[PDB]
Amino acid sequence: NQIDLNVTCRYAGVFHVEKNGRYSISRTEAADLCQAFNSTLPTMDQMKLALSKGFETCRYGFIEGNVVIPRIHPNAICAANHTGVYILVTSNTSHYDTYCFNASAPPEEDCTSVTDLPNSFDGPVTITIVNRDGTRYSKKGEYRTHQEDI
Ligand SMILES: C[C@@H](N)c1ccc(N2CCOCC2)cc1
Repeated sequence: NQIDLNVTCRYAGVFHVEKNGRYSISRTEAADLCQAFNSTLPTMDQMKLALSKGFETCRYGFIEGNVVIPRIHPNAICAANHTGVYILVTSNTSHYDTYCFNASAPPEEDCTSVTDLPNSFDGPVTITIVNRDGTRYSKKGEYRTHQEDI
C-alpha cells in the first residue's frame, strides 16, 4: 500500500505534486493532499507570484478554481508554447497533478528538498515524498478524507 508523491522546489510557497508518476489526483484528493503538507491549493494570485519568482512546470495541476501550467519559457509541448499561468479550458477528464501553497515557506525560490509530511494523519499507506534530486522521505499514514478517492 504505497503512494509516491514527486514534489518540486517551492517558489513563494508554491510547489507541484505528482502522484504515482501519472495524472491521478481528483480535486478533492488534491485539497486533502496539500493539507498533509500544511498547505492549501494556491490561489491564482499566489501562483502568479510563484511564476514571477521562477516557477514553471510542464504538467497540469489544480490550483483553487482552475487547472493550470505555470510557464516561463515557451515550449511547444508544454501548454502549447504559451507563457504565464496557462489555464486549461477544455478537457474531458478530471484527474491531474496538484499545486500546493505553504505559507511558511521562503518568499522566493526554495530548491531545498522536502524532508517532512507534517500533517499526514494516522493510516496504513507508505507515503513517499520523492524530490527532484531523488532524495526521499517516507512515512506511514493517510491524507485522503473522501472515500471515492481511495
Ligand atoms: C528543507 C526543509 N527545511 C523542508 C523544506 C520544505 C518542506 N515542506 C513542508 C511541507 O510543505 C512544503 C514544504 C519541509 C522541509
